[PDB]
Amino acid sequence: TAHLSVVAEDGSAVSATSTINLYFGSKVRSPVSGILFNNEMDDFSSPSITNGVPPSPANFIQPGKQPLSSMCPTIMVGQDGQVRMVVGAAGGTQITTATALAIIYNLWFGYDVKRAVEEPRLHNQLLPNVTTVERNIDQAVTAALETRHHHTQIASTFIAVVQAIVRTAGGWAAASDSRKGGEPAGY
Amino acid sequence: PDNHVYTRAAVAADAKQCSKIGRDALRDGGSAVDAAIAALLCVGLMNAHSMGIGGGLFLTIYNSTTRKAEVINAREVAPRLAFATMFNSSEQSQKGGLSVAVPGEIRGYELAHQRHGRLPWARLFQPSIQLARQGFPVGKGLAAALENKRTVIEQQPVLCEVFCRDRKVLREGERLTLPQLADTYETLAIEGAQAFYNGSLTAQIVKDIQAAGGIVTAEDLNNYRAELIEHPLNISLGDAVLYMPSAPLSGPVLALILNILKGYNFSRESVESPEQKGLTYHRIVEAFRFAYAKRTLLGDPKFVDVTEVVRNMTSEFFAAQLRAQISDDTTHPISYYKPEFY
Ligand SMILES: *[C@@H]1O[C@H](CO)[C@@H](O)[C@H](O)[C@H]1NC(C)=O
Ligand SMILES: *[C@@H]1O[C@H](CO)[C@@H](O)[C@H](O)[C@H]1NC(C)=O
Ligand SMILES: *[C@@H]1O[C@H](CO)[C@@H](O)[C@H](O)[C@H]1NC(C)=O
Ligand SMILES: *[C@@H]1O[C@H](CO)[C@@H](O)[C@H](O)[C@H]1NC(C)=O
Ligand SMILES: *[C@@H]1O[C@H](CO)[C@@H](O)[C@H](O)[C@H]1NC(C)=O
Ligand SMILES: *[B]([O])([O])[C][C][C]([N][C][C][N])C([O])=O
Ligand SMILES: [Cl-]
Ligand SMILES: [Cl-]
Repeated sequence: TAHLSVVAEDGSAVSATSTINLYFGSKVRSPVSGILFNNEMDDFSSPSITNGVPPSPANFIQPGKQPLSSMCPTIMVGQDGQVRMVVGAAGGTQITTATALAIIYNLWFGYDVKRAVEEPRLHNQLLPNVTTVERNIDQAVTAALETRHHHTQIASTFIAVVQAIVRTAGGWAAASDSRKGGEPAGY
Repeated sequence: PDNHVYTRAAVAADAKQCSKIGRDALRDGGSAVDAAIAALLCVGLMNAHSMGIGGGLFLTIYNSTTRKAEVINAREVAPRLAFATMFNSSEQSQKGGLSVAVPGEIRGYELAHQRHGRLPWARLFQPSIQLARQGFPVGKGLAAALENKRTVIEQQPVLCEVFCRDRKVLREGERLTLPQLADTYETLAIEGAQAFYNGSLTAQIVKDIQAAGGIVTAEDLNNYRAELIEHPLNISLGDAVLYMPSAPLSGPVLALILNILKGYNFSRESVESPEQKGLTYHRIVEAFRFAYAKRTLLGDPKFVDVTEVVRNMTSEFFAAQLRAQISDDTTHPISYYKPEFY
């Protein structure tokens, strides 16, 4: 999965998220076209096993049908119709939690767009029943959860990849996630 | 070398080179959509494990002139021949021909360009074609991807052909060259989106997918339509409005998380002390849980009626109901958040 944000000079914007699902997808690459294919079928629910989430009938496979996605490409706009944020995330199933944390860190905690993107992240999706935190999270946060009876566990790598652009009085502030190693461009 | 605060335009992608391509597309007078598509093509090359023309996508777009947002839907569909019981394991739903849904990416690009494009079609492909033939050094992200899937890559010759050096996965800094995709991209630039779905490339796709055990046919490709959604999902956040896609994506869930949390009125002070920071972060996780509880009711809104479910999920009171069930000093059993299935 990959996300990117964009702001044009005329003030228009695009938040885009794209995926082949899992790393390298289905692991089928055409020897002719070089096209590497999605394992998006994995994202439907089966009447069989758990990954986790019990069989959920509203997401069962049907012909012609779109699997439920974790992706949420977002654009925030002022009342005055001027664009204020273009954000989203990618990476496993932590897309929706990271996106929210990015919005929260900027909109409410007052963090600059780079801090918003670099700040440690946490994740809980109910099923399965665990709170996950990034390795360099504030440990007072860890303790506060562990004493309100959250059973935490540290992530081996990192939680999600976030690309954001925020509007400021000084212009457009942008950040790509160092976890995946991108950098933005502009003028 | 750069502040990353820009006077007029910005592009944030997960690879510097794709960010530049994006920006250079704006400089040459392209719209946001032009820059977007142009950059995604770069990203399907430079982060080939993440996304690409073998996938699908969603685009949220704001038009500063019309003062309006829209969503373009280009996520992959199940083949005509697919059925509810076609898998019996994870292994089966994640590898080989059968785990492949009908790719959408290209119809996506076409519709977005057909509506907001200012540059020619082929212009968007041009710099990515160059990058594919010449090759580029492997970046951090794709390096770890490679490392993570070393075994499955090295044991499969068709992947290793492009992804190994001496039958070992490429490392960061080493040159990746994508000769077959470059031709492909060039055919797309010349012949257009038709080439993929009902065109010079179609039969080869079918054969490739079926040869590995999938069930995708020409008819699937021929029929795939991207979809314009005129009225995206929105939520009010103080002074502002947030746009996002409804089901089948996670707009509804993100709407609920934020609608729950906006009631605590978080500020700078929410994190100024460990006492308050702990509570804040606890509330965040509880809201996640409450929102994920309701997720399990969601699907393709062409197949399952989720009209009222979504209106609820994004409802102001529904959000207020769940906030009142959050205890400041404890988490709860799964049952507590009433996860539903009908
Ligand atoms: C799974 O089992 C069902 C029912 O027997 C059948 O439709 C299908 O052939 C099986 N699929 C796989 C991938 O094993
Ligand atoms: C906004 O919509 C108009 C049609 O009303 C379209 O021509 C134009 O491409 C859109 N604006 C941008 C910047 O793409
Ligand atoms: C938010 O959601 C619905 C979609 O039609 C509607 O009530 C309202 O117009 C939307 N808001 C905006 C700003 O489009
Ligand atoms: C809408 O919310 C109410 C509670 O406020 C609840 O009774 C109902 O289950 C919800 N509707 C649907 C279709 O889930
Ligand atoms: C889930 O996690 C919490 C610990 O954070 C615990 O209270 C609860 O009993 C666990 N199990 C279930 C089934 O909810
Ligand atoms: B992306 O690599 O983060 C994958 C997102 C995709 N499926 C995630 C569940 N494995 C989606 O939901 O679109
Ligand atoms: Cl990304
Ligand atoms: Cl290739």
